[PDB]
This record gives sequence, C-alpha cells and structure tokens, in this order.
Amino acid sequence: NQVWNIARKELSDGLRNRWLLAISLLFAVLAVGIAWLGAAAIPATIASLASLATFLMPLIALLLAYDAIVGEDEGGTLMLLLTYPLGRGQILLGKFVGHGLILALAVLIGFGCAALAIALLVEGVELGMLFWAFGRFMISSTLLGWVFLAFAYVLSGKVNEKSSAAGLALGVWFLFVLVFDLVLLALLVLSEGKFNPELLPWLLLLNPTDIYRLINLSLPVPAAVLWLCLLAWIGVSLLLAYAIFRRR
Amino acid sequence: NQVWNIARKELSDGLRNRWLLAISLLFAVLAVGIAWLGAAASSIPATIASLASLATFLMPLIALLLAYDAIVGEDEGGTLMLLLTYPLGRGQILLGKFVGHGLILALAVLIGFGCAALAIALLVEGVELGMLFWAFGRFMISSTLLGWVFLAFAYVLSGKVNEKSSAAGLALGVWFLFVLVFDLVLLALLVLSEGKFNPELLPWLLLLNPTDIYRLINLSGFEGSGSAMGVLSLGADLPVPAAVLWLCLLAWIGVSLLLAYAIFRRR
Amino acid sequence: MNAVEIQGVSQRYGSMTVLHDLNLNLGEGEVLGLFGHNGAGKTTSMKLILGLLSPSEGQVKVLGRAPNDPQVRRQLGYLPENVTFYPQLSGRETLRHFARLKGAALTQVDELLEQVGLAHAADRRVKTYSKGMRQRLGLAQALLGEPRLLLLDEPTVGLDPIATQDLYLLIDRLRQRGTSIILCSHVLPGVEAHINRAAILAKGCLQAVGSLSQLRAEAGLPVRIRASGISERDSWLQRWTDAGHSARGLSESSIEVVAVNGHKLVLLRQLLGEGEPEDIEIHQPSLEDLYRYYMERAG
Amino acid sequence: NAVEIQGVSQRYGSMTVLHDLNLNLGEGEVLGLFGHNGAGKTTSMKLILGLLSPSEGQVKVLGRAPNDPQVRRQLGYLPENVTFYPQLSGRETLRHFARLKGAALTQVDELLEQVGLAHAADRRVKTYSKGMRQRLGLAQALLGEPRLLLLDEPTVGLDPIATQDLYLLIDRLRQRGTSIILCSHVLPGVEAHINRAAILAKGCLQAVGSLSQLRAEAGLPVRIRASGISERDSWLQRWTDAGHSARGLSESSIEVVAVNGHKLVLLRQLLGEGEPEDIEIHQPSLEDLYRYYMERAG
Amino acid sequence: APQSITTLPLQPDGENRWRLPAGEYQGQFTIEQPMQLRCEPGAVIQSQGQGSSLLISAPDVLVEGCTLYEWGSDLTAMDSAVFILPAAERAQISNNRMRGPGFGVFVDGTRDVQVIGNEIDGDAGVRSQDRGNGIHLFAVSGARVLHNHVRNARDGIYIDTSNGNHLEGNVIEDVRYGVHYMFANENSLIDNVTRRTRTGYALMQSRKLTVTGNRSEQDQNYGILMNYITYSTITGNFVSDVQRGDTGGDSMISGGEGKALFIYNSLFNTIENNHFEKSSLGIHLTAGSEDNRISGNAFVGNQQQVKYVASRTQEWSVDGRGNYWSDYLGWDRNNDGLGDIAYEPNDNVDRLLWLYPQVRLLMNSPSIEVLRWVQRAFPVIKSPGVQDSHPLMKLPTEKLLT
Ligand SMILES: [Mg+2]
Repeated sequence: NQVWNIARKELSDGLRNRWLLAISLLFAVLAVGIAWLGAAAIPATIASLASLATFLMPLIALLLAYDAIVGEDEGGTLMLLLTYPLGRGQILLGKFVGHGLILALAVLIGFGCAALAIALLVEGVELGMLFWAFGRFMISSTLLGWVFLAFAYVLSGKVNEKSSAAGLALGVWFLFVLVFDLVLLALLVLSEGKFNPELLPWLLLLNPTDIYRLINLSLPVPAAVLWLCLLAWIGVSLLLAYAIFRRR
Repeated sequence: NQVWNIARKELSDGLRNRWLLAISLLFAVLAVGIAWLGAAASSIPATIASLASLATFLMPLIALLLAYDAIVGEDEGGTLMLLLTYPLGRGQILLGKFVGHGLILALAVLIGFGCAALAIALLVEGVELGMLFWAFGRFMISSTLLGWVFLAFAYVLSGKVNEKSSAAGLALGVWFLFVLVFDLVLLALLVLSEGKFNPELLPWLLLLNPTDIYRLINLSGFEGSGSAMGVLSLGADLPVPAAVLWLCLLAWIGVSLLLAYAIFRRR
Repeated sequence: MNAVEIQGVSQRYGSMTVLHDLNLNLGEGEVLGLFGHNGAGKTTSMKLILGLLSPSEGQVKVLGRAPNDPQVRRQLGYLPENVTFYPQLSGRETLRHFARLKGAALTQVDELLEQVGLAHAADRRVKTYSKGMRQRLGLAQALLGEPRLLLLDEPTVGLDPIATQDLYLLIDRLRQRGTSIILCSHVLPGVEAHINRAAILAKGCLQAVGSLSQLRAEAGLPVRIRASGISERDSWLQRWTDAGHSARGLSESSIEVVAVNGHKLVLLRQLLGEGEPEDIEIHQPSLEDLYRYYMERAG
Repeated sequence: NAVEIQGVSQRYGSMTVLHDLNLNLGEGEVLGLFGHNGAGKTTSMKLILGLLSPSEGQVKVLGRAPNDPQVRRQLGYLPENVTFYPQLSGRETLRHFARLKGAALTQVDELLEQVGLAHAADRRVKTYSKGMRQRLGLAQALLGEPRLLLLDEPTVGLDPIATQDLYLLIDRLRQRGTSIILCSHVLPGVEAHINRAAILAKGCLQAVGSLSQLRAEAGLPVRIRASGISERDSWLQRWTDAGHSARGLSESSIEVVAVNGHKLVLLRQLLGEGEPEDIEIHQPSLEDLYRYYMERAG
Repeated sequence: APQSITTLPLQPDGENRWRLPAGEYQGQFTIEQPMQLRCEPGAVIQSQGQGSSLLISAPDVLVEGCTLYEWGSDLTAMDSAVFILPAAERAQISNNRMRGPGFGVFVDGTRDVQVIGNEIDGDAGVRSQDRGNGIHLFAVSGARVLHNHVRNARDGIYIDTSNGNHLEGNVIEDVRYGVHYMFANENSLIDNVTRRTRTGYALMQSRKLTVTGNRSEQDQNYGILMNYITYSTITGNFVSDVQRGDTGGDSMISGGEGKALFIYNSLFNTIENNHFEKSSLGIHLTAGSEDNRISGNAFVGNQQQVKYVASRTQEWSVDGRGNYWSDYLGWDRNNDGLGDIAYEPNDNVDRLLWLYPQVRLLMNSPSIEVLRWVQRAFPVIKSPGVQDSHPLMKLPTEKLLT
C-alpha cells in the first residue's frame, strides 16, 4: 500500500525538522515544569497540563503540516508525485498518517516524561488511576493534534505560496485557541438581554480546543458524544481537505 | 551620501510589508484603546505601565519583523554579493539599513503614541497639557530607542546565521528571551529565594535587559503602587538616576551595533 | 505501437484556448523535442502527456491507453524543471522513497545512484546539493523501474558540459533499448545531435514537426559556407555572384558565403578541386535559427 | 588591459583553491571563464570584484586596486540567481542601484527599453519570472558606462530569442571598449561571441587564448556530421581506417571524427566524389576543447 | 409538678447548702428558696418527658453535680431543663449532665448568672429543627458561661439582646449553629471550639463585641457569619476546613460553598491575627460591608481567598502591616516581615466566574490563561479590587494551631 510508502517519508522528514524538535523539546520541558510545580507545591495539575497542550499541540501540528501540500508545490515535488502511481487521496491520507505518528510520539516524549514526573514525585499517587487519567490524556491530545493537522491540510491546499500558508496557520491557531473563547466571553459580559447563557455549554462543541478540555475536566452533554464530536472534527476537515486538494 | 541612498530603499521596502502594516496598526488601535479605557476608569500610573508594557510586546516585534531578513535576506536573495561590488562598505550597508529601518520605527510609534495623545487631550477635559506632552514625549523618544535596540539585535542574528528560515527562529528566540522570559527568570529567582538571594545585586540585573530599562524610564515619576509594576518594583533599589537609564539604553545600541558590524565584517 | 498519440486536442481554460489543434505522434524509439515559450504553449502539452490535466475537446493516447491509468505511470518516468526535493532528507533516501512509490525494486537504487554519478554525494542532505547535483537526482528517479516513456523537462540547466554530454550518452543508451523520450527544453544548441524529431510550437498552435532534415528542407534558411585560404578572398568571390549567392567579404584570403543551399552541392564541386583550404566549416541552419524563423513565422 | 591578474595563489582554509593563474584581459576582449561550480571559477570571480583579498599575488582591475571605490563605478556584475527585492517595483529597484553606483537617473528609463522590460516596469519583482529578473539583472549591470562587465551565467532560464538578442547587446559593448567576462556553463552557443576562453580546473588555469589559439595548442578530432545520405551502413565500414571513429545516430546520421590532417581531403572523399545532401563540417568546438582540457587536469 | 424540697436532700452544712444522694427521681422540680444544692454523681433526675424539669426562681443558687434526663419538647411553652427566672439573680449552674429534646439552659432577665462546665447532649433523632437550644440567653447582663459542652442541640448557644456577658472555652459539637447572636450589643466570647456545624458563629446585628481566640474545626458552609456588626473585634480566630453543605431549614442563612468568614453589611470592625484554613472561600466581603481594618490574618489553603464582587478599591493593611497569603508569590528584599509587592487576590476573570457560573467550563482555556497574563501586564483593565500593600511573608499565627 502506497499510503504507508509516503508516510515513511513524513516520519523521516518530520523528525529532522529543526523547528519541530525545538518546540517538542520545549513542550517536553514545560510538561515536566508544570508537573514539578503541581506535585511538590491530580485534577489540579492535569488541568494545567491541558492548558499547556491546548497552546502547543495545535502549534506543533500547524508547524508540521503548513507546508505539506503547498510546500511540495513550491518545491515542485507535488506535480511530480501526481504523475506517480498515486491518487490525490493517498498523498493526503498518507501525509495524515505520517504527520499523525509524529505528534503521537511528541506526546510520548511530552507526557511520557510528565507522567513519570508525577509517579515519582507524589509518593503515593495510586498509579492505577494515573495510567488511566493519562491514558485519557495522551489519546485526547493526539486527537486534538489530528484536528489541527487536518486544519493545516485545508489551508495548505487553498493557498499558492508557502509564505501565505504560515499567515493562515497563524490565523487558524489564533482563532481556534484564544479568539473563539474571547468572543464567547464578550457575548456574556456585553450582551445579556438577547444572550441565553444556557446555550453557551453547547456552543463549546463548535471548537475542537474546547472539546479537548471538556474530556480532561471530568456538563450537559455526556463524555461519549464529545469523543465522537472530536473524531467528527477530524472526519469533516479531512474530507474538506481532500475536496480542496482535488481542485489544484 | 551612500548611507542615505540605501536607507531610502528600506524606508520604501519596509512600508510595503503587509505584515508590518498589520502590527503597526495593531499598535495604533491598542494605544488608543488603552488611553480610552484609562479615561473611562478615571489611574494615572496604570496608563503609563500599560502603554510601556504595550510597547514592550510590540516595538521589539515590529523591530524584529523588519530587520530579521536584513542581512541574510539579502544574502539568500542574492543581492548582498551584488551590493559589495557597488561603491559601498559593509559599514555603510548596515548603518544605512539601521537608518532606513529606524525611521520606520520612529514613524510606527509616532502614529501609535500620536493617536494615544490625541485620545487624551480630546477625551479628558481639563487635563494638564504640559504634563501630557512631557510624559508622552518621553514615550516617543524612548520607544524608538527600545526599537533601535531590537533593530540592532536583529542585525546581530542576521549576519551570524546563513539561512532566512533559521533566522526567524533566532529572532523569535530573542523576542521571547528579552521580553517575557527574563522577566520570568528574574521573578522565579526572587520567588524561590524569597528575596534573600542578594539584597544588593538583584536590582542591577534590570540593566541587562533593555525592555526593563525601557520600563524603568517611563515609570520614573509614575510609580504609585507596587503591584502595578511587578518585577519593576526593584527599580527603587537602583541608586542610578534617570539620566543614566537613558545612557544604558544608548549603550545597548552601541555595543550591539558594533557587535553587529564586527559580525558582518567577516560575513 | 506509437508511444504518444495526441489526436487533435484543443486545450482551453476560459475564453483562452491555450493549445489549438495539436496533433503529435511520437514513435516507439524517437527522441522528440518540444520547444516553445515558458508559457502555456509547452507547459500545457507537457502536463497533458501526464494525467495532470484532461483534453478539453480532444483526446490523448499514451502507450495505447488513457494517461491516468496506474499501469501507465508505473512505466513513465518524469523529471520536471527547477525541482528542489525534500532538503532535510538524504540523497539515497529520497530515491529509496521514490522507488517504493513507482513499484521499482530496492536493489535498483544502487545502480541508478552511480549511473548518474551520485555515489560521492549519497547519504548527504539534499539542502547541501547544487543545482546541477539535484538535476542528477531528479534524473535518477525518472529511470526508476523500466520506463517506456520519459519527459525530461530541462535536464541540462545548470550542468557542466562533461555531464551534459554524459547525459545524452545515457539518452542514446536508453532510446536504443526501446524507450522513446520527450525533451521540453529552452536551451537549444547542443541538443540537436540527439533530437530524432523536433517539435517547435508557438503560443497558439503546433508550428513544425519533423526531423532536422525535414525542417531545413521545408523552412528555407541559408547554409553557412565559410572557408579560409582557397586562393584568396576576391579570387573566388566571382563564382557566387555569377551563380547568384550572397557572399560576405571575410578577413584575409577567406570566404564566407551564406548560400541559398540549393546550389550548395554544385557550389562545392569546383570550389573543392582548386581549393587549398586550411580550415573551413560548413554549418547547416541549426535548431536555434530554425526556432528563430518559426517564431517570426507565427507572430 | 583592464583585468590583470598576475601570480595569484589564492588560499583559504589552507586549501590553495586557486594556483598561479595569470589571466590578462584586454580593453575590448570578451573573456569567458568556463570552470565548474566548485572553488575554481567563483574564487577568481570573487577576486576580480574585489570582495576577496588575493593571498600572495597582485590584482589590477582597470590598472588600479580591485576594491577601490573609484573603479567600482566602472564595473557591472550580473550574479547567478538574484531575487532582488520582491516588494519593490521594477523602476524603483533600478532607481535604487542608480543612486548607489552614482549613475544618472535619466539612464534608468533608457535601460528599461534597451533591455526589453518596458512592458513590465513599475510592477513588483515577485510578479517577475526567472527570465525577467535576468533582464533586470542585466539592466543594473549596464549602469553608469561600465568599462568592465562580469556576467555570471547571463542567459540561463532565458528564451532563445532573448538569448540571441542579449549577445547582440554584448557585441555592441565590445566595440565601445568594455571588456566582458562570461562566467558561464551554457557552453554550446557562447563560442560565437567570446574572443578568448579560459578553461580552469582543480584551481590551476589550464588554458587561455582565443579559439584558434586553443586548437593550435590542442589537436582535436574535427567533427564531420552528415544526415540524409544515399548510403546507409557503408560509412560505418568504409570510414574506420585512419583513426576515424565513424558513428551514426540513425540510418544516416553519421558523425565522423577526422584526425585534422585529412580535414580538406575527407570532404573530397565525400563531396568531391559521392552524393550527400546535408553536409555539416564543424571545427573543434568549445565543448570538445573543454572536454579535452578537463581530462588533462584529471 | 413538685418542688426541690419535696425530695430527700441530706444536708452537709447548715448555710442553705444541700447534697442530694445517688438515686433516680421523677417529674418536674421547682426551686423557690436560695438553696445551694449539690449532688452525688448517681443523682439521675429523670423527668418523664413534659415540662421544665428544674425551674429556678430564687437568687444565689449554686446548683451543682446534677444529671438531668428527658424533659419536654414544647419549644413554644419553653420546656427547658434549667429554667432561671428574672428574679433568680446570680445563679450558678456548675458541672451538670443533661439529655433531653428541648431547651438545655433557658435563662431570661437574669444578671450575673454562671453556667459553668456542663455537658448538654441534645438529641439523636429529631431533624435539627425542633431539638431546642443548648444555652439560651434572653437579655441578660453578666452571664459568665464558661467551658461547657453542648452537643446535638438546635442552634447551639442562642443569645437574644443580652448586653454584657462572656463565653469562655466551651466546646460545641454537631449542632445547627454554633453560637447564635441576636442584637447582643457590647458582648464578648473567648476560646470557644465549634465542630461539625452548619454555621460556626452566627453574628447577627450585634455591635461592639469581642470575638477572640475561637476555633472552628470542620464546620459546614459558614465559618463565621457576621450580619450587621459594628465596632467589633475579631482577633485570633482559627477557622479550619469549612466544607460545603446545607443547613436543612434555610431559615436565617442560605446554603453555601464553604466560607470561613462571611461579612454581610458589617461596616466597622477590626479583623486581625486570624487563621482561615482549607476552605473553599477564605473570606466573602459583600458590597455593603466596606472600610474596616482587616490586617494580620493568615489566608492559607483556601481554594479562593477573597470573594469581593465590587469595583471599589479596598486596602487591607492598617499601619502598613498586611496579611499572610499562601499563594502570594512575592519576595522580601529588605528583611522585614512584610512582602515587597502588593497582592491582588482577585483578577477580572476571577470575578466573571462569580457573576456567570458558565465561565467554569472556560476556566481551563488558554484565553483565560492569556487574560490572567494580560491583567498582570496591562493594569488598565484591572478592576479596582481588594489588594493589600505590604502583605506578610511568614505565618503570624504560629500559636493558633496548638
Ligand atoms: Mg520588605
């Protein structure tokens, strides 16, 4: 299968990215430095780790894949790759497998050393609950990163130059992390006569960074809808990315 | 003169950067918004510490967006090797870039703090126009100097590096270190030691950070409380007057420009 | 069993018909050279051989099939212009990666690395390659597997003439094996020794297709009869004015005649017998002035 | 006598990347450097431009210092690949180099029509092609009456109509007294317009002088190509006698490498008696001269 | 309803001093003569479940050593265990055991009455709405009530309009309210311990009183509730681990998330040297209760230190000395006890959470983490809060944990 033959490239090209390894080291140090100041000084410190991975795992995913489609078009390899025995689906889904296993390893260096810094600095942490509360944490941090991978494939296929792809990847990172929730707070403190505040626990479902925190803070909806809505953010935006990639 | 002939290019090339004009209008729409919220709440020492913190986050950002590709952006662009075969020196195509990018920062903060002054004299009725002109004149001729430090910082990290994609990593590293990491390293040194590391050395580490010398100049007379300053409350333990704080800001230019020229001389 | 049978295509985008009634027919072993502008004359037809586009009012037939069948592109090399590969990857690793996609054997990557001459620079990063070093890398993926049709879009840009003449030696090895290739070049002099049939096309239509003898017979261009030391310049200037040929007054005892090449057989008979000469050179009209004439023939 | 490099043994990193080249260049000659893209060609290219110091040897560009600011007004250098200033215009880029080189600002309008870039002037350089930037890169090179051009691959990525028009611009400059150095790699075609070549390899300058000087210093097999012949396979058996490696590329695409003692009488073996159609006698060209001189360096 | 003289008291001394022997008794009893009656420890004076068991109408009676059991439950007709009339001035009720479903010690109109050292176990089955008061005091001046033990009554030591009286060293466990105060101007209470109570100290509309050294261990939803107290004094109180809950009746208070101190419309009072430990709210300051001396306390372990839903500034440091805060990330350069930077306990996003509880879903967002940093960088958007210049660096209440 050629979905893996182009995925082994993106592991080998992604692990030699100097920009990723700087941030993934800074992600792994800050995941220890939050866990150091949450144990010596478990839901109180796993929530501060959720605010860290809402900052950096969208940023790690957008650093990997902002030049996935348009970076190959400027490099000229994209027009070459379509003349190979390869569909446009297998290039995109193979990049999603290749970039997906990178940040599925960046949480194993990120939270694999953070959960070690909790199991050896609490002295009585009751590790049967730890490896399930971090199992729900490492899985849901990959799924948050896989959304922004599919968000990066949407903005790469639309633009025609690599410089304007980073101008949209910065715009998607600003909008989906800390502009969508600031206009949720602005709909509260500035509008009260026509804004029902009961609607706002449902309005977090239009934001994959918000659905990421709700399954680390455990709510009118149950947990199982939020897992099926986080996977739905992957499946619509990957289908949206394939529809954009078929119009180059 | 050749120093102005290449300054006229960068004055006409930086102003066509659409990324520049976004975050220099962002500096303008925030300096009006802070001074209007400072007028609606009254809070005089809080509108100085908010404007000096606004130019701490943005005037290094406008300076490093301008000049990170000043040397390596011409080297990888091919036009630096061409420029040395013109009647120029390496000291004239650097000082010319410093004059050319420096007049943009002298104009990007004259729009920002210019509309900040007109959103007080046309908003606060009966304000003292003499105290307004002096305090916001001190904001104009010192946010250029903070901008000219990070302009001269960007020439250091452009002549040393050899790729523009990797130059943006160092310019982001310098912006993170001097603005909001050195303020946190000094905070964590004071919190974890509870102020008992050194009762006499610790105010002198503010002079090793030009964003903190910038904050100490504008918060000279407008001290007021202590929690409106933060880690800038160590400035009361500094025995140096305000005029030396100007001279340590010019010395941050001249050491990091002579370092910027000695690096570029062996490019 | 023709490799490329372009049968009456009309390619268009909006109101602009960017390719008007092109009809190519590439043989099973020919080396065909597409020459034209950088714009949509050449680069749309080159994209039409590949499955990147579709014939808007015609059809193309690569190897007797449609160009988007996956069995075609398992035996269809391609090297594009100005390609920079993945710079964090390696030289051997990139060709190992492209061998996995084309269905080629992994044992074939070691011969192809040294055939193009990249064994000194394999297992090094692609960012520390030259422009000419990347062109040998991009050639080596076009020979992956056993290709039956190549498309070498500008293979000689930024190459030393040792490696350029080495490249055409690889071409003449390839076309004798039974692999008809396609050149899409701008640099014309040097390529005419190995082009089996030129295919100069301007912006609108297909201008001229034929062999090099087939173009110069049709497109009437002057041959270059340049001599030196016959007896003297003016002592044999008389024969060209009497037979009606434009003759030039060259340097010293030396005769340049830009003849009309109809009499150039019988112009060379009585010239050669009495002629001493030290150093002559008879130049036929090249690919360049043929391209210069066919550009002015269509605008 | 513009460029007079004498006795330069240029080293950096204790490598000795250029050794004892004595490259004199006249007042109207069009030189061509034809080394590789290693440290052979570009070190001598950096040395003439004055941005390098010649270790153990003098360099006299225009009879003066190579880095002196009075001679740099009389130079014009076209670099290899130059994306100049992608947010600047076409005119304002060329106006900027006019103020640097001290040329007249009225020259800037008449250079954008001398070089064919009047249709795309006052547009952004990011909206320019690779060939259009070479037209811009030539336009700054002809600025302020340059007595010494220096063109580093001047016609790569260029249309052949514009390539043929560029050399007619070059031949205009030879008559005016401006020496041109072509640091090129596009060697088929450039030998019709240079005056003296200079092939250098492994640091050492191998050969120098004109084309007739190079053929006198190096016996090459003269190439006799012929297509469209009444005979098909006879020449690959008849013409293998006197060291003639007769080779074809079709049924009749026979090239013949005579040993240049038969340069007048093998044509008498073909056109004296015999019926061909497309007769093509070349001399020893640039490339086979370049091929012979590179292998001599090993 | 018999009298105390209708029993069999063996007189030890002929100066109106009596001694009741061991043995049970029955019915209500009434003291009409100044008899200093003592009792043996086996004197289980068990009533049948109706009426006030030991009514006292004579002055200067040293009731000592009784063991009372099962009196009435009519709280409207005030079925107490020890009823003390207004004419029974300076009564001493020393070291007694009581078990019954009504009022324990109901006094009214008395002066200099002494209720010392008793153990009053209220009930086990009633729903903490009809158990009756432990030590009810109704407009008494002089009431020296010291070191008693009230358990499982209704609203503990209820006090209504009693002017001058001390409450020293008494332990009150598993009751509805610990100490209830109603219009008790110029009062005092020292060193009391309240455990597992739906409100530790009810201070309603009582002025000029001294609340000193008292302890509140694991009470529910209100540590010290002060309603409308003026010119008071809160020095040395230890309020620990006020967990959430509900009072079950919602009569005078509401349910709370757990507040160690709740200041409601108290204008002037000195709140010094206290210790508010491990609650959900360290101190709740309403908008009507402003400008009072709050300096020297220890706000350690609280999940939220101050709740102050206002925009008026509130300095919390008299004479330049402030409070110790556990989450105060400050330094001390010049080696005094005080910190160097002031401490704002509340952000602007920490008061949006009180106004809108839906922001708790957004409380882990990076934008809130941005907005917490934007306030620390830009003090123009900082609403004027409840800061204190010079907060303490070390714990001042090193003795209150003992
Ligand atoms: Mg202090």
